[PDB]
Amino acid sequence: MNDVLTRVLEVVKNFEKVDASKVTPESHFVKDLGLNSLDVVEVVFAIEQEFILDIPDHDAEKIQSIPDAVEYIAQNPMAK
Repeated sequence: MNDVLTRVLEVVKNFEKVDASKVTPESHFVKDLGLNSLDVVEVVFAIEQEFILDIPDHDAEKIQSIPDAVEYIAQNPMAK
């Protein structure tokens, strides 16, 4: 599902989280340069808006990798 990566990726990239040019397939989030806590919550509220599913709670906390994040959610709407 490109729709998720397009808006989701652009959202964080333009949200002041990190340049997509620096984001790698194995690039780590907070660890490799994740987004602020309060920034992650707001963002989660964004994707959730166009994802028909919340990503907060331990669910969003158990996420450290950038790809693994959009991966689970991407499959959520792509085929729950």
